[PDB]
Amino acid sequence: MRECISIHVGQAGVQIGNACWELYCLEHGIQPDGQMPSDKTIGGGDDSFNTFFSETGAGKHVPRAVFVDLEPTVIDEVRTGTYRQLFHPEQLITGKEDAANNYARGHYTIGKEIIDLVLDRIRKLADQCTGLQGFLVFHSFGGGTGSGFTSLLMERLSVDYGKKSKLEFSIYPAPQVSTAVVEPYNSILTTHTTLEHSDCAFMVDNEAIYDICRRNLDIERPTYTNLNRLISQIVSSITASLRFDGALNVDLTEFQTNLVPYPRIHFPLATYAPVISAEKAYHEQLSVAEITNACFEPANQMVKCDPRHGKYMACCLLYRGDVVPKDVNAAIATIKTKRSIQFVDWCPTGFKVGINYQPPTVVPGGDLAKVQRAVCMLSNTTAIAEAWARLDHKFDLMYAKRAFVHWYVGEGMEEGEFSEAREDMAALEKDYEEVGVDS
Amino acid sequence: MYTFVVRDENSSVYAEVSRLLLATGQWKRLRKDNPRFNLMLGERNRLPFGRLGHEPGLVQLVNYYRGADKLCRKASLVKLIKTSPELSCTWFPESYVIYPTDEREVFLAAYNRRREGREGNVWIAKSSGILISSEASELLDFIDHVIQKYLEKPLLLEPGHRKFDIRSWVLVDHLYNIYLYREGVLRTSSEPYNSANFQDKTCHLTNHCIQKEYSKNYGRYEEGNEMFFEEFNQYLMDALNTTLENSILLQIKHIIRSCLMCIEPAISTKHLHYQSFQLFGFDFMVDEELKVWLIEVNGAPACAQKLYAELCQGIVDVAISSVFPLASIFIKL
Amino acid sequence: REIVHIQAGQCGNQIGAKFWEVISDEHGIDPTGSYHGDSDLQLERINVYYNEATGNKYVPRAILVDLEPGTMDSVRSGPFGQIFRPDNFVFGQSGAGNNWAKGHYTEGAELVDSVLDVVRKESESCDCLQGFQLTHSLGGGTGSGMGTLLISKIREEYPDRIMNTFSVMPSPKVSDTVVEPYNATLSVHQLVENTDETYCIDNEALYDICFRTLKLTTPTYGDLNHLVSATMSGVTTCLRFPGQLNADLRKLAVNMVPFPRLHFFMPGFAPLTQYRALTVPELTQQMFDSKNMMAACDPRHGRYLTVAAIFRGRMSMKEVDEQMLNVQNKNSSYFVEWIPNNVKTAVCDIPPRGLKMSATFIGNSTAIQELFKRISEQFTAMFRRKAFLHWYTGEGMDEMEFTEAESNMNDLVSEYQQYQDA
Amino acid sequence: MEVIELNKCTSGQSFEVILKPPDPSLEEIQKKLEAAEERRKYQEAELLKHLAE
Ligand SMILES: Nc1nc2c(ncn2[C@@H]2O[C@H](COP(=O)(O)OP(=O)(O)OP(=O)(O)O)[C@@H](O)[C@H]2O)c(=O)[nH]1
Ligand SMILES: Nc1ncnc2c1ncn2[C@@H]1O[C@H](COP(=O)(O)OP(=O)(O)CP(=O)(O)O)[C@@H](O)[C@H]1O
Ligand SMILES: COc1ccc2c(c1N)C(=O)O[C@@H]2[C@H]1c2c(cc3c(c2OC)OCO3)CCN1C
Ligand SMILES: Nc1nc2c(ncn2[C@@H]2O[C@H](COP(=O)(O)OP(=O)(O)O)[C@@H](O)[C@H]2O)c(=O)[nH]1
Ligand SMILES: [Ca+2]
Ligand SMILES: [Mg+2]
Ligand SMILES: [Mg+2]
Ligand SMILES: [Mg+2]
Repeated sequence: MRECISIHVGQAGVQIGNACWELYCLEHGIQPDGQMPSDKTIGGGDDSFNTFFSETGAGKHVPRAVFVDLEPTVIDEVRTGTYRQLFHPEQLITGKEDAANNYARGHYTIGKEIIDLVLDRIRKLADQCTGLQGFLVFHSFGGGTGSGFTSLLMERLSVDYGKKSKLEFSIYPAPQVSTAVVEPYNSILTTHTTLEHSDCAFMVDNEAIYDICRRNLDIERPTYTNLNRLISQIVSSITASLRFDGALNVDLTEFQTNLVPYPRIHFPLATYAPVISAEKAYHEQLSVAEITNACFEPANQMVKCDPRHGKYMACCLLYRGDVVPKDVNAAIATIKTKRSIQFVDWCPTGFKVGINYQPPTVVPGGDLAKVQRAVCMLSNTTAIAEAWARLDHKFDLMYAKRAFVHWYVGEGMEEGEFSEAREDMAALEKDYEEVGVDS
Repeated sequence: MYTFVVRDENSSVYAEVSRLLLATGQWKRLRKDNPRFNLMLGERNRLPFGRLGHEPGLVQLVNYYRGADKLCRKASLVKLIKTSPELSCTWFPESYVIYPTDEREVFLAAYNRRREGREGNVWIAKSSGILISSEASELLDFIDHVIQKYLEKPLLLEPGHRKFDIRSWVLVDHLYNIYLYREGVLRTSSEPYNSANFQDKTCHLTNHCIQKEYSKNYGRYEEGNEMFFEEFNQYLMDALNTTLENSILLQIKHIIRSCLMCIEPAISTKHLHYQSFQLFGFDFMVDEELKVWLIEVNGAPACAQKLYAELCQGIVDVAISSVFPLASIFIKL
Repeated sequence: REIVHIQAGQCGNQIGAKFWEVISDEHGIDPTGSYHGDSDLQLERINVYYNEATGNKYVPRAILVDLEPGTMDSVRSGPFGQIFRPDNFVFGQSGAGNNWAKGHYTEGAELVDSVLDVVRKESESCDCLQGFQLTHSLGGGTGSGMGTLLISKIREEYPDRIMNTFSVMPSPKVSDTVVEPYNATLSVHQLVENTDETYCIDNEALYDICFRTLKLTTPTYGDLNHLVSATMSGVTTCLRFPGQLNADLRKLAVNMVPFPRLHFFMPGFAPLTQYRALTVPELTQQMFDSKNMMAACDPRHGRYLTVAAIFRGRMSMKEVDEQMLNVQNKNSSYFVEWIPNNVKTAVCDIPPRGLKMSATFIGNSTAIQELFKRISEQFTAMFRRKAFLHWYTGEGMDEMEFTEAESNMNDLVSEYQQYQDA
Repeated sequence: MEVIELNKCTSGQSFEVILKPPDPSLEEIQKKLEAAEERRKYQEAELLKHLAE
């Protein structure tokens, strides 16, 4: 058994982490006090769930997680929340004043003063691991801390844990969901500095989550709680293979091996179905064919884009619930005849399928209804480059006038890093075009 | 108030659509780079579909179907018909793609079979610069494109003993309804068809630009070498004892519906974050047996002078105002 | 996230007094500093503006400054006079005689160290000082001259803190002396360099609103100050109450100021003050209307660089988005297109006293140049003849300093016009 | 339409279906951070020099 350490940076990372660990505990039968009745190996063990939870002599199951934020208001809710007993204080790390939506402020100014403390709190979790696989890093693109400090942490993690894999869950900025004006700057700056340090990053566009909450959950004005509980369902589907017995995506390395043939193009698109409102009185349960077909609907993707006009490099189907391989192949065959599924020439036109019999778990009193089967599709599509194009264009509009640049230079950043980061994104956009477009 | 932007100043059709939108008093034009638009009249090349449909509170409509190039490129149209099971095909001339994958060997195989079989072996080469010849060696040496059987037996109008082609305008709205403008046009060659001189490309090429330049009896039979349906129908009745509808329009409607429905799953914006529509220009040939042949599909077509008003008004009513209501001339296929 | 409040001069202290009266009511603090509220939202961020004393007493983190005692005796006798920390009254006896030189160079210089001593004591008891806010006028002597001297000395001692001002611009319609354009031009020079955010409160706009909209034939300073305190309460709601996004003065500046010198904001408020609550469409239309701007500038004469909008009360947040998106989507020509999504909207459940809902507007518009053009013209009309200069040369100033301040303000105007054509 | 590598356990099963065959060092990081600090120091020294004037 090999351990995984989760790291949550900034407000978005912290609150999403709260939703994930709440869900993990429900899925593994762990109470808010940390106790786990079904666990018969008291104070130890090397079961599948032990990759995310350590065990104390008193029977408490403690997450292998670190929460870091440059100001304390968000992490103070964890310290006094429903799961206050779950984490111990060393795991919860807070500063006094945030990065004010400024990558340079979180990366250079404030990051330099707290980076060593974070690494040491991390080193203490690593010292408890017989075999550490790597890290799962949750953060926003747009936040000063989520962008600026995460990029610093990722650099140092590569220095202190070179052989270890690092995966990202990144929140892509959407104006519908409380964005700052400079978030395009922070997004490009942090993607440039983090690119060579991340093996596989799952981008979640808040626009997509927002619309799924309005459209499928019939929530007029989705809150962060609504958004995060939905995000945690997708995150749980992605990490379930690390926490339960299985044979697909059993270690972090397998994610890169199965989803990322070329290192720079390490942003798989996630699609989830079904999302059903809990307030919906009468509901008809969807089939394996129907939820699999929904994986090719843009309206169910974590990032809005059109895969029909890109090329696939890898596709993974992760089912949870009453699903048997027979029904999956039947649905796949049908969808092949009706959908535009173009793979790149140098890759097999295939699907790696994973089935976990336990149906998805839903937070009691939440917005999601219990369903008998669900699926998360991870596909590496060149179509996701549309999100880079949108972002790069907003960057271009402001940077042409140097709008707001003085805030970053004032924190010690050189203006050259803007063009350097942008040039890297231009190369990234070109890499996607070479891979998936025909002359 | 609805808002729109213009990104193709060289579009004659949408310059009139733009003009009409202002006259309604409920549409306001924006700068070409303002993202807060409801309607985009986009550029022909590299239209940024990836930036559409991400503006909160705005329903956004664009006048081009992403992926429709598959149909509107001569090379890709040939591949689309061959590799599409819904097309496989009796109304598209035998065509081959030849690079300067390639189909050289496959093209010559059929070419040789026709040669020994005594059948007419005249082909025409073209690209997205036209050569008509019966010697394969001359065709390939000119490319160094698509090679396509040259219809040697075209229906010739009388008097004049002259060639022609038919242009049909087809509008596809955001719901993927297929609307055929009930007014077409024939581009007529003013030179008598000479089947023994492919060197002179004036009685063989139907383009209005070629007739207006090289043709010396240009405009003799009809104004601007353009004959409209009312006249063409009357001619078919007088000369052939049939109607335009029965002899030709049934086939045109079939061909239009086959092409657009074939590619619908790939370009439909039914469940997309933005919506699309597009005006297409279908070009057909008619042979002496009154069989209709598809020649090409143009994705940014111009309109006949006397038809701009009616058609462009039809675009606003069917394609635009259907998504943005304000305060039939089409045949629904 | 503690803020230190400073109010200087007559205008500064009278407007400052009303501010503390209004927000003390919203937060449930009585004139004696005792909390008697009925909602935990009132105390969640109460520390941003108040200190806690023994007995659950709340004391404003406010410093009262003036070069004559008159106006501050009034404050101490006002309704909430007893709520201020007695040690935080800092005053002299000579006054500044509506003379920037006296506030900035002679009379004020004698008193500034005492003020910094009180500022230092307030800052040292802050868990993490957010920044400073100053209320003052630009047309007088103490608020204008000594007020900007204070800002310069606060920046020297706290160079990494945010400096925010509510600055009342003079107008001939509501004038005390003819040298107000001199004092205002000298002050704007200071503000352009040493503040991060300045709310331009134009007394010409306050008068027009009272006379034309509120139908007050004879507006008094009290009437003008009613509009200022409602505006101040509005543009500080996002600092004082819990919201979906936790926002402070530095995040405001980062999102509102695309270029360092262009940090002068036009405030607006609706409804202008009836028992009929307004609909969300009405609040949105009025808060963008020129007649609701606190700076006498026509927004249609320029373009918005950035906008912040705060909605207070129980309303449809969905309907708020629909109407805010409606304003930008139907008036796109007045928003610069090279700053995507430069209009941010916020909502606060707690409404201001006497209203079931309200809207506060904060605009960084290039039209604000009309305000500085106006002041520049009045300045030049006198300066070309050196009229009234002896009041200033008699305090050690020479004409060159006036020429520099004028040039710097005309440069500011050229900067706004530069981005209005971007 | 081949199915390969079918693995079954009590908690589920996985398989593959084929439809068609085919860094900076710690020192350098510290310099970056310290270089940014010096630039912030120089800018503040200029401000204080300007204020001293
Ligand atoms: N989905 C989701 N997005 C969030 C959440 N919280 C913040 N965001 C998004 O994150 C972006 C802002 O980043 P934050 O995480 O709030 O900022 P930060 O990392 O704390 O850094 P600071 O600037 O120092 O506060 C915006 O685009 C928000 O929409 C959340 O809980 N869920
Ligand atoms: N297989 C064929 N048989 C007979 N004539 C043909 C033919 N292929 C092409 N032509 C003639 O060549 C002319 C132009 O061929 P082409 O497909 O390139 O149109 P074009 O693209 O050059 C201008 P347009 O957009 O109006 O069609 C047609 O008008 C037709 O008269
Ligand atoms: C131009 O866009 C923006 C404007 C303002 C803000 C942001 C923004 N993107 C932003 O993210 O932080 C601020 C902040 C804010 C608002 C209003 C306030 C205020 C604020 O901060 C303390 O103080 C005085 O009234 C509105 C939005 N809110 C979250
Ligand atoms: N809005 C408002 N303006 C004022 C008030 N008092 C003075 N002013 C204006 O401020 C300027 C005079 O400055 P003042 O504050 O009285 O002088 P100071 O005491 O030296 O700072 C003139 O432009 C007045 O119109 C007030 O209570 N409210
Ligand atoms: Ca155990
Ligand atoms: Mg934060
Ligand atoms: Mg054509
Ligand atoms: Mg006075």
